[PDB]
Amino acid sequence: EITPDLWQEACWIVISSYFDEKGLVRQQLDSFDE
Amino acid sequence: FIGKIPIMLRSTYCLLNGLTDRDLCELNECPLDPGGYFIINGSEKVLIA
Amino acid sequence: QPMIYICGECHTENEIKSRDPIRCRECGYRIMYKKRTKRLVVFDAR
Amino acid sequence: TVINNWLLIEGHTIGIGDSIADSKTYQDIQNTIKKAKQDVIEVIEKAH
Amino acid sequence: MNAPPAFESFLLFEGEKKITINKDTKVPNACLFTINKEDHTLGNIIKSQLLKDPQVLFAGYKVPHPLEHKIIIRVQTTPDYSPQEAFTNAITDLISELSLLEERFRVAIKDKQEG
Amino acid sequence: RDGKLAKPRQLHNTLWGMVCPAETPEGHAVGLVKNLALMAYISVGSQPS
Amino acid sequence: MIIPVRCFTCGKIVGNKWEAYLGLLQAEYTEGDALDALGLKRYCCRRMLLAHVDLIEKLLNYAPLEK
Amino acid sequence: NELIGQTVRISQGPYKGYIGVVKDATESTARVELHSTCQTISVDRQRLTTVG
Amino acid sequence: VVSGAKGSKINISQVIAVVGQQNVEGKRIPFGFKHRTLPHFIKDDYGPESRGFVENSYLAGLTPTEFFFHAMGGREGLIDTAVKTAETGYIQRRLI
Amino acid sequence: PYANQPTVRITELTDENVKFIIENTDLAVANSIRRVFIAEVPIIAIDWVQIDANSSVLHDEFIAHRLGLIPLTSDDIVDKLQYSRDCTCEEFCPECSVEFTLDVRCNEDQTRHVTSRDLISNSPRVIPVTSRQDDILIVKLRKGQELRLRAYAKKGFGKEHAKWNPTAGVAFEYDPDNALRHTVYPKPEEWPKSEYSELDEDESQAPYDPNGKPERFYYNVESCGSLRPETIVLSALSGLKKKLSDLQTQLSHEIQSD
Amino acid sequence: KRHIDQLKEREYNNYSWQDLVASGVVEYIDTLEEETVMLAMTPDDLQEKEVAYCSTYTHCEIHPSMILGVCASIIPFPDHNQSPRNTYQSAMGKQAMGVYITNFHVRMDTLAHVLYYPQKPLVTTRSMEYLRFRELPAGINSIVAIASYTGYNQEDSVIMNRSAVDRGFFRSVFYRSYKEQESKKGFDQEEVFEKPTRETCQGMRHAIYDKLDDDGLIAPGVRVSGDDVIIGKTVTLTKRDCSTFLRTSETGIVDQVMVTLNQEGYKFCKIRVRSVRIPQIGDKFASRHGQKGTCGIQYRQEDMPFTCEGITPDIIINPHAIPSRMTIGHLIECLQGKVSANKGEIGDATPFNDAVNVQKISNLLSDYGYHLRGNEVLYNGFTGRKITSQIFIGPTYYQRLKHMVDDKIHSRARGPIQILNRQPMEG
Amino acid sequence: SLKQRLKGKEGRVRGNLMGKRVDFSARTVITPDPNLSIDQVGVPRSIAANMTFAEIVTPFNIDRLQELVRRGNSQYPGAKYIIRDNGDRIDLRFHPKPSDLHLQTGYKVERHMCDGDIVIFNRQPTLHKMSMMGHRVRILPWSTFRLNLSVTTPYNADFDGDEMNLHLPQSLETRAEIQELAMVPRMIVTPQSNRPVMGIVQDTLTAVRKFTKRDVFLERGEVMNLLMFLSTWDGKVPQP
RNA sequence: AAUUAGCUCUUGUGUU
Ligand SMILES: [Mg+2]
Ligand SMILES: [Zn+2]
Ligand SMILES: [Zn+2]
Ligand SMILES: [Zn+2]
Repeated sequence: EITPDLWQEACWIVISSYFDEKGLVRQQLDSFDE
Repeated sequence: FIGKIPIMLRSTYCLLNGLTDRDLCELNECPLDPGGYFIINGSEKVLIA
Repeated sequence: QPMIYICGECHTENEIKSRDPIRCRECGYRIMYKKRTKRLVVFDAR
Repeated sequence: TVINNWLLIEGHTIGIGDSIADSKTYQDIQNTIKKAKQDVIEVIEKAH
Repeated sequence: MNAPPAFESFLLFEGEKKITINKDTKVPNACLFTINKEDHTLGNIIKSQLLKDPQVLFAGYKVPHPLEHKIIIRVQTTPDYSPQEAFTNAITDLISELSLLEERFRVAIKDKQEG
Repeated sequence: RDGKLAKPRQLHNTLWGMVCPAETPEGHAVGLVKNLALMAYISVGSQPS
Repeated sequence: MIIPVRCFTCGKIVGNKWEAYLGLLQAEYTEGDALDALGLKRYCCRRMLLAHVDLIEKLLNYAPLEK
Repeated sequence: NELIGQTVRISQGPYKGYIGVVKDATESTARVELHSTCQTISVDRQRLTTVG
Repeated sequence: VVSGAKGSKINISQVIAVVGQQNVEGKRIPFGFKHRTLPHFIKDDYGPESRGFVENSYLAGLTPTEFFFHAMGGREGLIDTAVKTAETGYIQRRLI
Repeated sequence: PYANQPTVRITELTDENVKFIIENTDLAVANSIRRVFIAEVPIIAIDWVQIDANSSVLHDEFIAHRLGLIPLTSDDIVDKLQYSRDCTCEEFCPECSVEFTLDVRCNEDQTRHVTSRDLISNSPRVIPVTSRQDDILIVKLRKGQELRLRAYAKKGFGKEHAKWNPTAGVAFEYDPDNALRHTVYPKPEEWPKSEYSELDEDESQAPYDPNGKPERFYYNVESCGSLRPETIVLSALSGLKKKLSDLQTQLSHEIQSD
Repeated sequence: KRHIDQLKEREYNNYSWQDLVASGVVEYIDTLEEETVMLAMTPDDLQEKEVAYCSTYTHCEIHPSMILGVCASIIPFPDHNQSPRNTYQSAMGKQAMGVYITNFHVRMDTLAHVLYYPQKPLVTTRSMEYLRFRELPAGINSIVAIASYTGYNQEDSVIMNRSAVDRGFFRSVFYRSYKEQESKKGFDQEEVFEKPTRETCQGMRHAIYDKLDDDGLIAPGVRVSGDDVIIGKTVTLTKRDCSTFLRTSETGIVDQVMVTLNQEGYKFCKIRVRSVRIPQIGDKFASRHGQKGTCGIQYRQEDMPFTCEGITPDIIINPHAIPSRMTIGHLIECLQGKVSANKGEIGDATPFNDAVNVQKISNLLSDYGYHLRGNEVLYNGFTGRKITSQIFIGPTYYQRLKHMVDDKIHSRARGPIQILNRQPMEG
Repeated sequence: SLKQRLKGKEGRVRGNLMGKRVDFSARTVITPDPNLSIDQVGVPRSIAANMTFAEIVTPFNIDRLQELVRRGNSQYPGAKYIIRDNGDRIDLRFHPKPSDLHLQTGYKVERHMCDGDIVIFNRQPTLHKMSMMGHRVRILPWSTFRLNLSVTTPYNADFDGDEMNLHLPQSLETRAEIQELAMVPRMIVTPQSNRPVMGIVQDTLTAVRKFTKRDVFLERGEVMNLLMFLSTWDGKVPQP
């Protein structure tokens, strides 16, 4: 179902998930590993 | 044998790869250290993109 | 005469004479830390 | 020296309260901005 | 590096007079008291008490520099009343004030502690 | 550096969500040294076959 | 790093309330209620405990330099 | 001079109880670097007491 | 402001009323993309907010588009300082 | 030209604070009493630290600074001790200092909490505030870490260092209803009533009094635990009186020679 | 709601960001493809049914405040400031004193600064949750009052509370590491760590060598100052003194000494010396909104103005710093600090929220017995009299920049000379 | 090459002849001080004790110079070198024999900088003539340069990390030149635009605007408190 | 009384 106006929680949950999956130095580590 | 290549810290070929925070603390390595830099002559070097 | 050094790994105090290789008796470590001075130290609580 | 020593009695500051209108000037500002937007839209459509 | 020691705020060194009097030459019956190693704590009360006296034409105090621990009090009184006796009368009045207040506080503390 | 050109130093419109619009040195290299945004990522590359 | 002994602004002892603050927090108390139950009225003291990070706990994880 | 390089303790005055190291001294006074403060002071030898 | 110690009338206007139009190189915000300043707008939009007009005040806060436009406007001041200092120092040296 | 007659009324008295009201005195006297409350009240605090072995995660100066801020119960020893600058002795004697010792070693795997009860005083009448809620935490030690030190505590007041500040908070206030217009509210309807306001809920501030002077000062002195608040007030009054008396003696000496 | 639920119970199940990508909900758009797409700033506001503007959106932003960088995302209410102020704050955030790493006790780094009591900001952005700022903060929440007290803070300067500083406020410690190794300089030239003796050295100054022990090295805990030898190194020609010296005007305490062998097996020692720094006047302090300043004077607690209770400002800043610099975000952060402290919860200053504004914060503050605009009635510290103008005051997060005055004071009177042109040296 | 050694900037002509590094110079951070006159600069004790000034011995001032030489280089108001008229210099940091401490008429003493000394105060972006004015030294406890606020405008100073430079003239002729030419009060009006370069800035201006309003009234006590701060007051209280 | 060249980063001037 849609998320009407209860959207700040989801908006920051997705960002927290992103930053848990990928850190802050992802580009350098990925480039060196490749 | 060809030569030695420095390794970016916290990479796939770094000794500190996938270790838990307990192991890092046991190795006197901060778990909050982001890695992503080389150690040349004991100095931390970073590459600007 | 001897200088007391502390190993970084096994923490065991070991004595090394001057002009000797820097190595721990066990665990073969290379890094040694010097012990605290024996002279008095006074700090004002300010 | 004299003015600085009198300022110890008078005092001087700046805060949030000095950046607030009377809620009636806000209406005037909003109406002016709306009129400007309508005028610009009219000019744009007349150009079109 | 250049930090002054804390005790310099209140300790007198060798050759330092606690209080110095200089007779002002601009107007008659005017004098300057130079108190060393003090601050507004004494200056404010001394000035207030001097102002309470109806025989004082002028009573003021100032700290020349907040980093220099000294205050200057200027007192000018009517003729037949030297500023020195005005200053010492103010000090006596302050002493009486504080002693009376202290004993009244003692009595009231006793009263509170005994219902 | 020390170049009279000013167009590369400016903040282009296309630097939205890619580069921080506020973090830059204030010395002689203003606008020439930049920082990645929070969610920005850099492609590592792949075979086109 | 460690909880200061005294509040910076007024000087009230606040160094003996960190453990009590943690206990109240783990006892399902809101931060404000825990702070006012610890007798912290002025907000100068409240910010001392509310906005404090205890880095000594992370420091104690590292092995001692000498044993 | 005997006093140079000696760990001294100030015995009198406002600086009573502070230990330090004498750097330069004369027949009247001495210069002491303090262990507790990042400054060097000048103190009379009458207020000084060598410790160890 | 009336004492002249600091600030001006436009400062009060921007703090309370409205920040106003942002300008780069003396003109409105250019079409950095193809016929639009930002992807959030449609192609060939010459409206006020689309080309870099800030309708909010510093008290009310800036929306993301006008925030980025304000950053664009403010960059030019630092750039102009960094180039003008070195440009005018040489002129002054030649004069002296 | 003579001193006025103040009156005192204590409205609350506990083991931590004293609230009272002073009447028939000038503002200068009230403010100076406040400043003497904060700054010039003698009290006992640690001022000399010697560390024998510190293997903690905090360096020596950090430990000394934390120790200096620990309050010590000094209620009657304050007037009995002498300032270390005035005591004619070599090395701190018990007449001008109090000795503390600390020796903590963490052997068990559990963390050790070096707190104030680990300070061992040699004088029963001067101890940290643990006479009768945990302690002021000093250090946390891991296994194999030790801390051995000895300290001397001396006498001083807050003007030298804030560790000798006895008061935790002085809530000075006069004229709760703005009758004297000492402060001007641009919109008086936007301000909360004062705690000591004898004003009805209708109006915000009292009518102007053209001929009036500050009176009826309200104090709420809250102590940090070393001196009892009533003792704080009494000692401050005595100290201010003594300073004035010394000034009077110096003035008399200066005048009798001039 | 299905994806949001599954992502909420993550780290229990195995749903993650990569699974969100595989479901075809988010997509990586590069700057070249951004040219041909249509972004909606926020879902609810820019995708409902109103006056038809576009109605053909293809993508939506996750959160607008993700356009900022690492340093710029720690600014509270950055959309209320002037852009150059945000740039200055982004620059000065990299100079703020604080715990740069947890294991700073093992790293023999050069020029390490670390503060005693860092504090989590009372008002924070959500973005800095992922920057680990709540776990390694740099700065302290201080009761800042914006007023002109005496005139010692008139032009971008601040007045500090001396009594607060005595209680460890902004006190810090600065480390410095010296490295030195013995090397085979030649067949006849060979350095060695050994205490020089007054009977075997030709080239030698009055430098005292009894401070260091017989191993040729200083001992930890030994107080050192300028022109003191730490490592006694003498090289044979009888010998030439090549011993290292402490930098002029340092005056620290030897923190630790480490001895080992380099890659080629020679002895090599690194020595770390610490020094306690007190916030004296001349030290540089900066806010989170580009309001940098230097301490002008320090007043004790009795001298500073006070509220109805015994609350006194820790730092007083001049009003004139505000109007010309458009740091309204600084004022808003100060106002919300009072609400956060009284209510007892860390406030939120996300750059683009629309759920937080000045009116709601003022209404919240009015419930705790304070003025809704944050003003308070201050009493003069010296005379005890009320100030006719109510003073804005509240808790604000300040940082201590690394630029201390003692590292910049310098003077010369006929010192060393250059070799090519006989002129005074540089530095 | 030899051409590169003197070609342009950092060369001999521009980097070593038209501009050199000079002795008797100091550089520190500046902080405000409203309790100093516009022609005064507050310097720390360490800088004053580090850089010295040479004074000729005369019968008028032989006792003071002898006392300063006796004080040595440890105590601040002392000396550092004593230069004999035959060109020989004796260092006072090595505590020499008391025979050398004896000084006669023709000698020179390098005494520490004291109160009243004339210095040149400079901010590096020297744009106009008023960026190198002259000031009188006053010793102050902490380690920053303190100067009056009204003189922050000609220097374009900001008190937010700015560092300024102090040069100490080493001769009587130079001191007289600076005193009669480049002192601060002598440079209030600029020739560039025949108008003052020094005004009332910051909160003093705001407070003087609020203070001269029609509705500002003062009681006797505050009037006396304010009159205590007038240097040129004649001691007469005006009729209210 | 113990050297230099190069590079990098950073500080102040970014006001109306
Ligand atoms: Mg500046
Ligand atoms: Zn070992
Ligand atoms: Zn508090
Ligand atoms: Zn004794």
